[PDB]
Amino acid sequence: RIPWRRMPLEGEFSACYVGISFYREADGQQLFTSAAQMFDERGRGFVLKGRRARTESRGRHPYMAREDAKKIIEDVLAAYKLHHKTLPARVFILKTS
Amino acid sequence: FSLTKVNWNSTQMNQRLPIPIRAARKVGEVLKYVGEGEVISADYRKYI
Amino acid sequence: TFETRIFDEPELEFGDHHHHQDPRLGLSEAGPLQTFLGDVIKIGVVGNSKTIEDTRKFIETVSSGVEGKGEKHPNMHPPFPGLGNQSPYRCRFEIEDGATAALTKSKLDKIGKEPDHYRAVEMAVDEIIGELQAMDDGGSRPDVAIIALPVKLLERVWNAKAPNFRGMLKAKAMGLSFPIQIVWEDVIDDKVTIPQKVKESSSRKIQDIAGRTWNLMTSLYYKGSGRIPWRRMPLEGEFSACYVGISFYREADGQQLFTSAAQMFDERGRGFVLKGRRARTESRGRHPYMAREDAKKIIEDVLAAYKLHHKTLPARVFILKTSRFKDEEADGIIAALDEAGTELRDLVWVQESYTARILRDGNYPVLRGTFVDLHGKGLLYTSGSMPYYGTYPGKYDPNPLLLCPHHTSESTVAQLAEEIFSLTKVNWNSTQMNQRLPIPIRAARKVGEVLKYVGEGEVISADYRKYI
Amino acid sequence: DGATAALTKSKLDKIGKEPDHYRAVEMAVDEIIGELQAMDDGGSRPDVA
Amino acid sequence: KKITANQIIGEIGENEVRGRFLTLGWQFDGRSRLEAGIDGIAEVMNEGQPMARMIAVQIKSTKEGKYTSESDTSFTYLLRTQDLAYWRGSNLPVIVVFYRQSDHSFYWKEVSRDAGPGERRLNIDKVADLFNASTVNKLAALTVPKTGLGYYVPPLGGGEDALINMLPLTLPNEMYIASTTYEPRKAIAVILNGDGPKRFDWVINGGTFWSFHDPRTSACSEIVDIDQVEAINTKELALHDDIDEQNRFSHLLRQTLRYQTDSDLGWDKDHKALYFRAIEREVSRNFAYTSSKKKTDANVVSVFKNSKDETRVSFVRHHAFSPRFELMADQWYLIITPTYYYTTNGYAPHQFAAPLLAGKKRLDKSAALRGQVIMWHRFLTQEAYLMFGEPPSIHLDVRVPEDGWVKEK
Amino acid sequence: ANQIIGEIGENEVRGRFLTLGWQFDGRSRLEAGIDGIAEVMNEGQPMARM
Amino acid sequence: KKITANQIIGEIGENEVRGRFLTLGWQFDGRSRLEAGIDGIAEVMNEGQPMARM
Amino acid sequence: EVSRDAGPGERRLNIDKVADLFNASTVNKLAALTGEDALI
DNA sequence: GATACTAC
DNA sequence: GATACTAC
Ligand SMILES: [Mg+2]
Ligand SMILES: [Mg+2]
Ligand SMILES: [Mg+2]
Repeated sequence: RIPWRRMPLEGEFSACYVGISFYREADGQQLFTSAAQMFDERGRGFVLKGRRARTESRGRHPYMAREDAKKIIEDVLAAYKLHHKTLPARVFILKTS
Repeated sequence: FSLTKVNWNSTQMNQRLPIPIRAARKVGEVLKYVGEGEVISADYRKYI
Repeated sequence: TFETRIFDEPELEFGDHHHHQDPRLGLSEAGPLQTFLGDVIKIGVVGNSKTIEDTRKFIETVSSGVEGKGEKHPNMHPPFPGLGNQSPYRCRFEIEDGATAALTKSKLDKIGKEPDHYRAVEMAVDEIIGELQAMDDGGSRPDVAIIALPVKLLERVWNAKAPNFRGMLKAKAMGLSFPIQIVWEDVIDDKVTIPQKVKESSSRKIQDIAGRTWNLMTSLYYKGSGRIPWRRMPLEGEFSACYVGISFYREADGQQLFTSAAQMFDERGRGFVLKGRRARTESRGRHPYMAREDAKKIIEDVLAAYKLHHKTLPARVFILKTSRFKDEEADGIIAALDEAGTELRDLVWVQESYTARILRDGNYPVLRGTFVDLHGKGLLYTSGSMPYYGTYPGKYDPNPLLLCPHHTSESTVAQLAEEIFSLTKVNWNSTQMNQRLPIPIRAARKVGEVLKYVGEGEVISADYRKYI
Repeated sequence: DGATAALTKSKLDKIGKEPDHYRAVEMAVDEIIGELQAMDDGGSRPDVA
Repeated sequence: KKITANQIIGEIGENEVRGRFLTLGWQFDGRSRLEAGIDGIAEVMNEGQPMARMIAVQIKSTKEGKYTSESDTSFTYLLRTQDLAYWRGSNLPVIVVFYRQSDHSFYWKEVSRDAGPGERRLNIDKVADLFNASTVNKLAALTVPKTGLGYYVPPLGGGEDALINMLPLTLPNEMYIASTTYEPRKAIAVILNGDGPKRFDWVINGGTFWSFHDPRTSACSEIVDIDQVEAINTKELALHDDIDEQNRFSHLLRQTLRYQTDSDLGWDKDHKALYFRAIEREVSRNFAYTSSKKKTDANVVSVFKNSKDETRVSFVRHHAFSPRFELMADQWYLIITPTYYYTTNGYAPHQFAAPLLAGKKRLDKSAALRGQVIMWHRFLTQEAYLMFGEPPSIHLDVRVPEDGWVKEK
Repeated sequence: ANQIIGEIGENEVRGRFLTLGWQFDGRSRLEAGIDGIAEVMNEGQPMARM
Repeated sequence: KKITANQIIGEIGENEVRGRFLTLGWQFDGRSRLEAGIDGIAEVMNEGQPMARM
Repeated sequence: EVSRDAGPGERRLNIDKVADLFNASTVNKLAALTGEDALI
């Protein structure tokens, strides 16, 4: 169980949060991307997860592509409908690069 | 600014970065030492 | 045997999240749910030159507060706390001078000397509508008007010495900026009596002075302010829903049957939304059953009205009807819901003409809120021996009602029965607890009596204050 | 109270008309496994399902 | 060194009163050695849930002592003037409990302190009080104030079995479906003009007798060829999917019940009821149940004269009921709707009958309805095919607090 | 070991009540909510005020 | 109904003795009314462990 | 003292010393109810 | 007019 | 030198 959570305001729209970072290889010089997803429960709770797959490599620039950016959004939107039975009204994306 | 004190690793009040990017960095910290074809868990208790 | 359940009396949400089961005590203890930003509600009076001072004397009489005539049953007869300082509405009602109009005795005789029954009511409603419209386009605009009627009028419009007076006046007053309220002479002056059409050698009776004022002031506050007084308390984490009520009515020229519907849902903040539609839905014969295309259009309109406010589609749709769900009208709803991907659905028929009953050995009937599963159907007692008023209010035996779900509804009959039971004390017209019908059915029936006299090519509003 | 999953009647109607035997069992176990996985990754984990 | 039995009797009485309080819940609490007046304080529970409402109780007991003016009902007792005042300036209400070991008897009575001095003479009765599970709502009614703005008390006491209006019907083994001898309305006229016994065990829908009886004699085989007899299991039509067979079986059952009265239970049309008939002008009595509780006189037919003179007849009242013949999941049922009927000269349908019916329906609370349904069940359960059952019983969860409401329903 | 400190606290509260003298009384094992009922003696001649 | 100080001091002494027994990790319990000039019974207890020595 | 006379309840009791000591001092009261600037 | 508990 | 049972 979770100890605390951020208090929602009154009158806001339903929203889901995504966060994207980048990280180098173990010993070599490549760059993969990482993501995390977050939203609010139906009752009194919070949901904070990662993913279930690796996002492979595309070079040595800290930048995503047009194919790796769609799949994260599809997973984030598919995770919300499994819990709230409907799509969210707002998507919030944070990135460093 | 609201999404700063939702770090369950620490009980401090002087956090600088928001929670989603901190979680992404914490996931990518350990996702780089997993071999090819191995298992990945989506539970956050295995990354924090 | 049979499986039986007894539900508790549901709670209502009024004031600062305060909860209770009696609207009177809840309003007197925590105030309305949505408070008025202003301070003064202005009232205008239209009628005879004798009833206006009666209305004013009533207002300054009930401002200080009246007492109830209950000694053995004090929960049934609570006192009125007044309209100032200790007010249950946190507002003051004022009759602004220059917002009142009087009807001359010269033209109140020409109404009484018309052999035909139609043109007399027509000229009466035309005179009242003309006075109100002249009041509308000026600097003396009120928030709610009172049409307190004299006695000599109430021998032609009602006693007929034959159309309806309320359903025509409420249809001709749809284009105004404020709602109206009709009061008879006995309510404002407790020294006169009115006969009752046939068997005129008698006099009609009304409640005491403290029971009238609660309903009258609650209705006046809701009509004048625009903010709802209370709503049902939502539970813990549950799927979002949108309630639709469907009923039928008869046109007052022939035998054709028409259909009416009402929508309601919750807000993102703290507030109920209850409304109708800006359209009629034709006749299509004499049957008390709707077609497929109109049902699909109704479902689409409800979904669009929800999505305009919430920016998302709902999770479930709950539909109530006073008729059996035929196999043709249960497919348009399915198609319109599957065009938008709404998953959870429910369809329930409420039947009032059922014969089976439960009998006890005592001198008092069963409790209010008794449920018995009669092999896939539900027998609900929405009236009974309420153990809060201290007795069973009424005579003879209470009348139960049957709930019959459709075969494509994904819910057990007990949950649907509890949800129906929770939707009874939402009527803002009265503050009584012994209510039998759900709010969507009442709202669908109340629209039809005003839609009966609207006509063709006129303005139809979705505001509920024009119908309550 | 929060560790309870209900399959909608639409899903059971969808898996009542697939004439491939293996395929229908595959969608059934996929639906149940997806619900159980969503239960697992949340904060309402049970001890036995 | 030596202890008398009187303190022993008092301690036993206090312990048994505490146990009687505890066996209904209510969390009875003892007292210290410094007691003066009040002997205990009792809370109120509802299925384990405390409610923080408390009552003060004083306990009195006796062994082998006969009370003053001991009889069935009188049971008088005298109080003390100096102790009463201690119960006068008190917040909680004070009750008095009497216990006797000889008959294991408990009684209770609340001391009144409304506006004047105490009566000092208790006149308790045995029909009321008696400190059993009953009269537990009237004991708990002395917690709320007289003003009572809100603050209600939940219905203490758990469970009471009630019954339903429905009657199971056990169908016979066979019917007597026959050949095509259809007649729209003359089928009743041929038996009407015939000199044989009159029966109404049939209906013409698609050319079939539709009879429960053998079509061999008793003026039944004059319309249909006698060689055509059919009967297999009654598992083809009474338990069959479509609704035309169902609502023709309903009419067949209605006709079968209409024939099997033989008390001239005349069939009306405006209300679909069998409205009795008195053979002779006075009150016609009916079935007595005799279930070792009461004789239970019925007094069905009532005769009422004019307001001033007893010669001319004003009206004669009879009982009646309406059937419905409903069904779910096999096992066809009967529903009984009781109703009154009014005649003028015995055999007269009357024409101002509606105000009398409305005025009598204004009276006759639910106990009359239960008694009438019990009467109508026991009346016709005393040739064949009347295999009626018992009204099904359902166990409710909450008992209606009838104890706290005095009388005059 | 929290039962012993609860019992000690209840006994000390009863002693503090009895020092000035108000006829405090405890409750039974299954008590839930109210821990005790106290009277007002008012320097002898106790009055039923709990 | 004027009570004396004697019952007050008796109850005070009994309560204080019970409290002193309680603070030492013992178990003291008073008796009823039919007691024969014999007050309650004490039980020797270790650190959260009864020994049934009365 | 828990306020048993208002409408909606109020938590967060503020217990101050001296004035709320349970001793002989308070017994009849217990029995009474029966902008700045910066640069870039 | 019967048997018990505190202390002065 | 006062308070609790009950029987008289
Ligand atoms: Mg850590
Ligand atoms: Mg109204
Ligand atoms: Mg006693």
